[PDB]
Amino acid sequence: PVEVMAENARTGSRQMQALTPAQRASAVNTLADLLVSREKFILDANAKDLAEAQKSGLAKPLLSRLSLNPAKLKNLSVGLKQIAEDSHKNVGRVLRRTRLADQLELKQVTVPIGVLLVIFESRPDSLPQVAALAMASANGLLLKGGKEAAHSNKALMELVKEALATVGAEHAVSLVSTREEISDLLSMENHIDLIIPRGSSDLVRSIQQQSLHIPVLGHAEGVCHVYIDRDADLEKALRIARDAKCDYPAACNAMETLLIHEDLMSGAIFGDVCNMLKREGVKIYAGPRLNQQLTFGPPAAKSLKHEYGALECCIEVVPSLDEAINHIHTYGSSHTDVIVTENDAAARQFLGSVDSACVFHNASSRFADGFRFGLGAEVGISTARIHARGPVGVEGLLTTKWILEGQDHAAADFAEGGGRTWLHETLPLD
Amino acid sequence: PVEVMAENARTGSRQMQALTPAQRASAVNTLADLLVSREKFILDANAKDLAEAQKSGLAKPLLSRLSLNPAKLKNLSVGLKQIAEDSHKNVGRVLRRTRLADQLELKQVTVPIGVLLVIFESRPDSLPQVAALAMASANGLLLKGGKEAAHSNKALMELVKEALATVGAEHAVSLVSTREEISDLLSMENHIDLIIPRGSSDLVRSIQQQSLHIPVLGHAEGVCHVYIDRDADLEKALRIARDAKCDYPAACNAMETLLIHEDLMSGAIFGDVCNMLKREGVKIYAGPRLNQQLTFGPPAAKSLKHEYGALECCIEVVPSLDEAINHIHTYGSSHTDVIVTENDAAARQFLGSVDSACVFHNASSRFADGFRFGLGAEVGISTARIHARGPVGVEGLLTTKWILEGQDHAAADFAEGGGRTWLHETLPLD
Repeated sequence: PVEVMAENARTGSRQMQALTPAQRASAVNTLADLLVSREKFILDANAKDLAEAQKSGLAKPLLSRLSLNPAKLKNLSVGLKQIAEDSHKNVGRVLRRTRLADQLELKQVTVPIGVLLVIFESRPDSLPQVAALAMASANGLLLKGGKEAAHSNKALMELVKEALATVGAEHAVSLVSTREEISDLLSMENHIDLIIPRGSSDLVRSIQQQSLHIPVLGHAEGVCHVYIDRDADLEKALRIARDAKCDYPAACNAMETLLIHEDLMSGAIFGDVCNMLKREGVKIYAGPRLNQQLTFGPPAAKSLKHEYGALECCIEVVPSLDEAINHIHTYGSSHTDVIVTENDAAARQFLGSVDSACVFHNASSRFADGFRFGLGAEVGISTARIHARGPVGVEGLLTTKWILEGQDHAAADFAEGGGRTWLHETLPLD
Repeated sequence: PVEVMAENARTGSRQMQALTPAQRASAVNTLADLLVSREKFILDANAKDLAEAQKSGLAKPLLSRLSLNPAKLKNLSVGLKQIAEDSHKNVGRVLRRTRLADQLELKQVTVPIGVLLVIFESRPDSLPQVAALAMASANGLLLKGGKEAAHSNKALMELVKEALATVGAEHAVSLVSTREEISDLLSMENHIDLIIPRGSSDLVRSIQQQSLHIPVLGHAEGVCHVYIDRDADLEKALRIARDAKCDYPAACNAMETLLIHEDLMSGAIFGDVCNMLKREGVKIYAGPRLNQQLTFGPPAAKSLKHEYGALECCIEVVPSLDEAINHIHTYGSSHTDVIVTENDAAARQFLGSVDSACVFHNASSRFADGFRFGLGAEVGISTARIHARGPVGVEGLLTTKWILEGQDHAAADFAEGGGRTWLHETLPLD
């Protein structure tokens, strides 16, 4: 059925909960060994499914993305080994050690979350990565593919189930049928905790709209912003904008705006940046203030909160820093915002005023990739304002659970009737 | 209006965001000085509103709770001073310091959340506590009273606005009218972040049901459980159960069940515990297994997942530890579960198997009060499975915000084209 999936997943979570030292590490190690030693199967299956899906011709993104090569499998192998090696102290780690009275020691610890539900469009390289993340964060996990990558998905699922059955001995990983009336599966509760979308803009949008009363990690928009201050080296700003837009224009955190200090427009920097974008072939719009600025110029931007993905980038100009800050707050989706300058003052102003999910300074807006932060293998880009924000490592999958080991204590024994005191001496946390 | 409330609150949040060292501490200090020096006003106002609400006779809980005495104001004063003294490093604290390459140092920091919405039934002693929590966690804050405590609420709001206008100079605290079509205000979004209910079971229930697409802290049920193991001192279990149930039977974390090891039923402990509860006057039910156990016994429990609040407590009996664990998982709302014993083995079994919000061992289920954990002044009892679990201090009001201060770096400059490396050396976090 459908619900027995989630129930058995929860049972398997309770199962895996108690093996931490060197067991789940060896489990994900063996998953890597499977992924390197049994590559013929998934390879031929991906060949079959791509050849089949060619004739339907769904979309160039999907039909170009669901490919799979021995190089990508080598990449998955080394990534799984990485998770294995740096995933030794994720479950059971303590966060506090307090003493309240004689022989009563509080300590808050780490636990799984529960039954994660991963939702992605056909992308058969994710599946082992997210399964390794599950097995290293000890929580059970469901999955949900698409219409394509079906046979590849089933092959990889059999692979991960084999790799998991070695130690732990219980299969808490699953998969659901063709779209399984996604609204129905989503409306469920008491079973699943985190809808982790992974597909694309359309998918996360439909999710956040349909999902009611269940926490949904991930974002929906990627409207960056790149404020070029008045005390920034010119070619510096040039290369920053170039490397921000001209590397993965369809990515989730690529600049879809570029504000400029109105003072600096006098130094022909506008001409230079337009020349650069034109050399790179980008259809630029203009902003109402810039629209008013020059003679006839580029077309008028439809909406300032628009998302292009292709090679398009609005350009507006603001008088003062604080106006730029207000602009970013009003329009930007608080995802990823930068600033380039050589002044420390404006740097502190920005980095302490803006409320994005992550703010840079003279860096490039294409660093928010999780892997680059030295943050393991990231499982999403959280923009939600609770529990996770920016790139989420695996620690975006672990809550807390207060435990307490007294001897004989009681509740009102600490009132005037009983002679018990308070210390609150923070012990050395392990 | 209603929305301009939230917008101005957000502006005030951005305002207060940048004063941390000794300023907000002095602000909440001065709030305490107001609460101690201007007590006549709120006192007479509470007198008036209680005298008025007497004639309507709404409910004994409310009409007994909205009282207010100089002793309670002394309590609020010392609590606000406590928050002041231990609230010095809540905003701006760093959590990581990483180095990725030459002169590019990541660091994840602490921030407010946004526009908190506190919802409580008439309880005019909370208002200054939650306003102090706001002003010490730097985030703006709305409020929502009830039909009673109205004049008291307005008096205390004027008081807190005076105290806040000293430093910060912007009023980011508000209040809304009589129930303001709670569904309307709740349906809002893009403005408010945390519905923090504080009233009672009915209130949090109506909230969690009505609230769609907005994070809601707090719980809805308090079904504890007290498993008395087979190697526990008898009078120990006696006093543990007594102090668990017979201190605040209407509280949110008072035992509403008591499982016993079927082996220990042979030692007349059942007779003793029933005698104790009877001496304390508690209408006990029985559990299906206990129902089958004895001759005619106490009545049959209607539903095992019931909530009494008054002096009633089911009693069931389970054969083996693991069966007790499964029982707690199936029925209990994972709020607060204990275990009494003298065996270390079963202790580890329990404390590592059960997935409640907090698990004790030989302690009393009436410790989960926030204040007792050495956890400041608690703002709720989180049972939600994200961002907060168990008693939430003020740290349940602070997310993270990755910042990044490089010199000249770029995105594809770290591919094969540019000679830049990776270090990931975790610097000493401040």
